[PDB]
Amino acid sequence: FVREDYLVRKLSAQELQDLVKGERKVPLIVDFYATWCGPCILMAQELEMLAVEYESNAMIVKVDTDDEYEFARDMQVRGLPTLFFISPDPSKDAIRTEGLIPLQMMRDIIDNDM
Amino acid sequence: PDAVMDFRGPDFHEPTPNMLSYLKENCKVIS
Amino acid sequence: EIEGTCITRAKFENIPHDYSNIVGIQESVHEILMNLNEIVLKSNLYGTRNALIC
Amino acid sequence: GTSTIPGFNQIQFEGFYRFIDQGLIEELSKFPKIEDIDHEIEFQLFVETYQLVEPLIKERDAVYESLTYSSELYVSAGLIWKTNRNMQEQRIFIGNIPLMNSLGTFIVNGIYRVVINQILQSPGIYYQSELDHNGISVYTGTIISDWGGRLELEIDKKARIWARVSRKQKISILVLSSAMGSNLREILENVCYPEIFLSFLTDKEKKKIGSKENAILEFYQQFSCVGGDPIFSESLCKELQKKFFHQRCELGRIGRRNINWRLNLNIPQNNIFLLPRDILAAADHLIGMKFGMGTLDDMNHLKNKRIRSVADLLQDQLGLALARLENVVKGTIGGAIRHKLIPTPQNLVTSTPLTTTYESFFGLHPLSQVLDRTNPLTQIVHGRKLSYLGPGGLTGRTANFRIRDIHPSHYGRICPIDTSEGINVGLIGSLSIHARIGDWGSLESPFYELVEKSKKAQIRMLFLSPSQDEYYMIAAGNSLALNRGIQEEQVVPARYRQEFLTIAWEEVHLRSIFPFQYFSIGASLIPFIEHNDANRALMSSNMQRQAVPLSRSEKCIVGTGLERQVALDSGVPAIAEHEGKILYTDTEKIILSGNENTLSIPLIMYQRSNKNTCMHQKPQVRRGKCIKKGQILADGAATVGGELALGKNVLVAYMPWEGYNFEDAVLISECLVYGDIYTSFHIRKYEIQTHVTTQGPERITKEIPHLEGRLLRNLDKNGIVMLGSWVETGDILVGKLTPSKETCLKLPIGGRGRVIDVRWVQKKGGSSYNPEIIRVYISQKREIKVGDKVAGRHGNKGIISKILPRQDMPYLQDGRPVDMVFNPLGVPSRMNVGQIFECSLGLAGSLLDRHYRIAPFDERYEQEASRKLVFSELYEASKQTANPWVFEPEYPGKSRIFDGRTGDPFEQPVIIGKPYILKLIHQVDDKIHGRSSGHYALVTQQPLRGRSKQGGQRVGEMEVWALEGFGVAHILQEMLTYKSDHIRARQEVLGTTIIGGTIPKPEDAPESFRLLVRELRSLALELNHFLVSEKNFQINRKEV
RNA sequence: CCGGCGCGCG
Repeated sequence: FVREDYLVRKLSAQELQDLVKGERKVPLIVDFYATWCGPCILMAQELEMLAVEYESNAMIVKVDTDDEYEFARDMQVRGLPTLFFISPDPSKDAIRTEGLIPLQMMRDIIDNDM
Repeated sequence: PDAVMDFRGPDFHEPTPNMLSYLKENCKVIS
Repeated sequence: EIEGTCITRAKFENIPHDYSNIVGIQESVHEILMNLNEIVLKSNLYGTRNALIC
Repeated sequence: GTSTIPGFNQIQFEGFYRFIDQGLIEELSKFPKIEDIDHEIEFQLFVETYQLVEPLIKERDAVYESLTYSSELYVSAGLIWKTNRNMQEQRIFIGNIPLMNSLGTFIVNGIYRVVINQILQSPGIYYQSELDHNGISVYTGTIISDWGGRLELEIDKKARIWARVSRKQKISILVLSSAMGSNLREILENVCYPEIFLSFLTDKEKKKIGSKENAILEFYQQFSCVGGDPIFSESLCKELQKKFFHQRCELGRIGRRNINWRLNLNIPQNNIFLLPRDILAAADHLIGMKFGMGTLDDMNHLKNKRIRSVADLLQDQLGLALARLENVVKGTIGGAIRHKLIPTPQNLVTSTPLTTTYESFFGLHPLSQVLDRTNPLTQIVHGRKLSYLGPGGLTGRTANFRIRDIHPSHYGRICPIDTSEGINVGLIGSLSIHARIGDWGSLESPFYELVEKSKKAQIRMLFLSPSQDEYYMIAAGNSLALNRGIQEEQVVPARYRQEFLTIAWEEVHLRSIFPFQYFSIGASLIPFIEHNDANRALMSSNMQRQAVPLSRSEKCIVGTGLERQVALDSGVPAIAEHEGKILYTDTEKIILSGNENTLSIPLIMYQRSNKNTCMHQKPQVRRGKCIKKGQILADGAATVGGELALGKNVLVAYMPWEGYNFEDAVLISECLVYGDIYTSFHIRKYEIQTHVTTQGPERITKEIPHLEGRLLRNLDKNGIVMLGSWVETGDILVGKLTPSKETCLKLPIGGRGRVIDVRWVQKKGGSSYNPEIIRVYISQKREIKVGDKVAGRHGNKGIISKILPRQDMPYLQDGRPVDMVFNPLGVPSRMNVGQIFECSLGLAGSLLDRHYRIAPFDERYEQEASRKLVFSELYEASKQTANPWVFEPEYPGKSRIFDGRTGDPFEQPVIIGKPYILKLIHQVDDKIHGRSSGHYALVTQQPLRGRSKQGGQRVGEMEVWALEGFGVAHILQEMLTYKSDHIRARQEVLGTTIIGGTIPKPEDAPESFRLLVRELRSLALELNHFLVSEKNFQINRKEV
């Protein structure tokens, strides 16, 4: 009866591995964040807005670096906030963006690169 | 001066649920 | 001491009162009257001229 | 509320939810399994089967047609016919439970209602000592139960302990202790002074103590003061148990908690009854404290209080509701048994007990009040009030003078500024912004904990109850201080044991860090409040509650940042309940669609409040905009962009102007009038009811005899005023005939306006005739006028006394005339400097296109923090806009202005700016009253009372004294005989004045004196007035 | 056209 306040789902390293391995129709956007990081609040709000914009045409997930620190280091994460844009086509290569990038930049990446 | 207040910002509480919908969500009032 | 020309009275036809709406018009009667009050006119003559919006 | 300001209605929201979860079950229990005297028929409820179903009427429909928003209760019952040994279980109907709105208000009969919180003494043991006539100290310990039962333990002159129950009923401890069975042997061993108790043992008391029953009978004799020897019986104990044990011996969960603490007892929590050891343990401290052992209990301490929310008030009425149902069933089961019938369980229970006791709780209970809907600020602050009044609470005359004062336990829980004005001062409180109601009825405020190195401390924000508030060293200063030592040895002001200290940081436990911690909503909307005297802060809070929503609203240039919180928690704006996209917007609705769920949100258009203030909503989003759940969709009345907007930003000067701002008068410009800056919509409601008389029911028709067509020109065929007609004073609204005398509904004096809503509605009932109700709503556009009241947010109020053309107002060095002129003499006496700060910064913000939201007490960063903020922003506006008059290095904030009548500058520079000024409800057109003559009272025959009743003005005794001081004996007689109640002389005065032929003396007694004589006759007393002639000494009896 | 209760203004 009561809608949830947040659309971005938090996943583990294993769940993210399973999601990437499996067949994907829409672009997958992976967010690396930590609750102690100040810039991650604004990124969280921006990604909530982005998830609202892309209802079923994109998948927005977040990974906490305090729970998957080694997984984040393996994925070549050098700081926070860090975003990974994973295309549904396995042949193509993912895009890593570092910093508080604009929402329009995320829209451009999703539209013209995934 | 033309700013619209963002009620999902860090300085706001969580959105207040509908009282009837909150009662029904917790399975306290039947349809 | 400087005089100006303004709209002073507008007549509608299918309105119960100036605090109602019209179907298909985004602005209510009150907003229409407020917009009409802001029209700047120019004239060198006196008298109660009438205009038309149709 | 650990990291954000909590919802202002969260206490109401959480209390009601607690009632639904645990209040219903805890009260649906205790419902006796009803059995007849013969035990043949047993009726019982299955409380685990209880249910609530969503209301059938929508919340908008409940208020629209004057209904009550409530939900059905559908518990199941089992009736046992042992005659047939067959069980029948059905879903019976118990009643309707009112439902609280998300805003925290109920709806009964279409009226919004709010249940306010109550403060009363917490249960437990309290130690007090009062001096006698000779100054001898007399100590006292008092037991307070869960229902206010006070058991007073007192030490007399002869050291004899008496368990006082009433002002006369006095009972010794030994009789009371042996009443329950405490043998005289063990009473001595458990106290440190066995000798004291043994010294008061007369030979008469010992025999009664020796046996358990003789103590009970003697206890009954002393408690009841009834002559004779009572007989011991089971009914006697039950009669005593209800009167004494039921009201004076059940502590409750809270009462046990305090007794375990104050008397230092290791008793299990589940024991909710006053154990006999507590009484004997209390006597130990009572006698022991007389010898310097311990401290007295502080009765005004908040740790000795409890707060009763809507959860406690709704649950208690359910205790009355179900107890009222059992008496209904008992009569019903007895009635059906005498007919030897088998009644279905549904017919044994009617819905009247629950429905009526809740219908009459909101109607009659003082703690249930009509929601004030003047503006969004009044809707939320009404629900956060704390009152000592109400049932179980002290009255204004009853209230002690040490109460109404500020106690150190109030800090962070009760606002020290907000209180009611008048006889109820200090008795109606208000919750703080961050205050929370705990699980023991205690108020809690959050404090930040400072701990050592070796401690996890996952969350350092802990809510502190007043009981544990004293024993923490709480600091309010900052750590921006360093000398050649280290930071931990720097000293800061702190609170400890209800006093203020100055200790080092290393000795501080908690910090108060929230900016709005100690204030209510009203005081938290005052910018630069730290520069205003606290006396004007109370006045400023009240005035903001009287602000009228304007036909057009705008945000304040200078604020505190709490305006956005007020707008969100008031429900006036539209808040999305689902994320998605905006697809359609107009005046009547907003359409939002998200995740295959398309919703339609209607918008309120020119609706009426209980205070005759207009409600209106306008969209705040455009088509194609993505929305999060909980974000704003539209703006309501007195709300712009999601902020509270109660006023306007106007150009203002502070100077005297020819006496038209004398005392507190305000001089304004015509621009505020023809610009519609302070124009507000006001809607009145006029109701007429159709009743069935002996001669027949009232009829409504356009055809009314003895009336002109001009008066009835706005009526339709049915006899009701047409929708969208300009009515006038004396015009007709509803034409009604009573068999037939004219009993129509006419427009009162000054009510001219435009009819906007008509509601011809029938209330369906069980009679052959249904009561018809007609509601006429009339809008009135009120521009600002002479006599209207305006005020700022700093306690600066004033009446408009003069309106000038723009060419007559003083004007600035940019040529712009000002809009208001305020008297500068009102600042030094009222001591509100914060208005000077706000006007200068409001001017700077308007030139820089900036708004400012400043938290209070900004001088915690640095000295003169508000001065640096205002002066630097004034200079920035001066430099960017090339307006050197905006900031003057010679006299910052002040500038030379020119007289609009002469063009010559005023000699001294004037402080000018753009403050935020509100328009208040107190205005003319609602206060001007006149009377020539008319209707008089039925008994006293004096003119009526009240402007609405066309009544007259009262000349009281103090006004009679003044007339006697002047010696005007003929002015006084006019106001005593033929302008008030001399029936014969009132009719002659009406005649002579129309012909101008001299008024003679009344010479007879007025109807007030003749009324007194008859009343004295009713006491067998005769009062005669005699006149003795000075000519022939003949005694003449005056007719009275 | 009568009284109580609650809320306010000066």
